[PDB]
Amino acid sequence: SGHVSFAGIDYPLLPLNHQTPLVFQWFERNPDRFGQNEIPIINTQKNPYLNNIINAAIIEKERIIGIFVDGDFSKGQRKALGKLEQNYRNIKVIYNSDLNYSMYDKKLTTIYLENITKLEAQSASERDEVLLNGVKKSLEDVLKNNPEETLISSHNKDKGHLWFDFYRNLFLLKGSDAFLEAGKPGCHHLQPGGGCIYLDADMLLTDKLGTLYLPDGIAIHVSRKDNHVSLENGIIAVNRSEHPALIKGLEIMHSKPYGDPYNDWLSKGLRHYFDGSHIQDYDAFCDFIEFKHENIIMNTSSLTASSWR
Ligand SMILES: CC(=O)N[C@H]1[C@@H](OP(=O)(O)OP(=O)(O)OC[C@H]2O[C@@H](n3ccc(=O)[nH]c3=O)[C@H](O)[C@@H]2O)O[C@H](CO)[C@@H](O)[C@@H]1O
Ligand SMILES: [Mn+2]
Ligand SMILES: [Mn+2]
Repeated sequence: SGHVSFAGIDYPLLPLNHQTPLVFQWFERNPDRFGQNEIPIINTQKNPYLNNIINAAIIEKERIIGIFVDGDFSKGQRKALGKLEQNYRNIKVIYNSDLNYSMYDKKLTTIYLENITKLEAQSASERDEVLLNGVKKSLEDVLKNNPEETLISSHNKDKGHLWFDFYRNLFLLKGSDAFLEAGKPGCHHLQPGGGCIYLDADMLLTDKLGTLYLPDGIAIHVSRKDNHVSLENGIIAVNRSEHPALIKGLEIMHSKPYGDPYNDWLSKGLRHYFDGSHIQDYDAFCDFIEFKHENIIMNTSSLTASSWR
């Protein structure tokens, strides 16, 4: 087929051709745990993530493979990453410090003040007074510690998995263009305003992916463990920059206090985008949105060990 229907609307199954880059991510909170000439990406027996990435680059020879990294890497470590790119010409190491996300950002005071106003406009007998008090306390904390804290500055390395989860969604907003904005060479055959296929480093390719067809050009991982189905992070495929489903999620992150990249940006953003009146089941949405591929063994860490839990 060439279209699918969901919540009463028809959506074309849009192509992500074999150009569309794959993107892995490695945000490293403690790069001093690697040798100062070692590639600072986990590569243990239980988490063989650099090998998995290399193995994907070998399989997907004709396609760019981005590694989206962050952390306080040594010069020697950056040179080891440069050497990886020499050894596998399709790998492009993108430093999160080389991208500008200011167009997506918002001050935490602003979010808190907007939520306080809205709550105080509601009657005392109507409103969520516990929330109102929680938000006023978050505001006090920010004003005391760092008044200029923003959504983005707040999702830093000190926040565990929130650091990489938040920045992953930001990178997906940029899409293919992030390769160009970070000054990566040999990325000029990427489509301008193009998309990418984000994969967790334990999503093992066993053979080429080829051309993908996704509804409205978007799809996400679903777990089926079991008998059980949920949206999951860990595969995010888009055919274009600023996918409106992801923009919708960002609007939720800008209006909610305590917005979560998984629960709010990704899950509610997508579901509110494709099924805003909530007329169809969640399991049906999972089926509609599911990234399916027979040449990926998905989430292999859950059969071994989590790299951060
Ligand atoms: C549910 C699922 O199928 N995958 C998610 C799961 O990972 P899970 O719990 O499955 O953990 P994994 O070991 O697969 O690591 C997932 C990914 O997180 C990133 N990573 C991990 C550790 C680290 O120090 N630095 C780093 O950047 C990497 O991109 C890695 O690929 O929870 C993570 C944290 O909410 C999400 O990010 C993953 O998308
Ligand atoms: Mn089903
Ligand atoms: Mn995993």
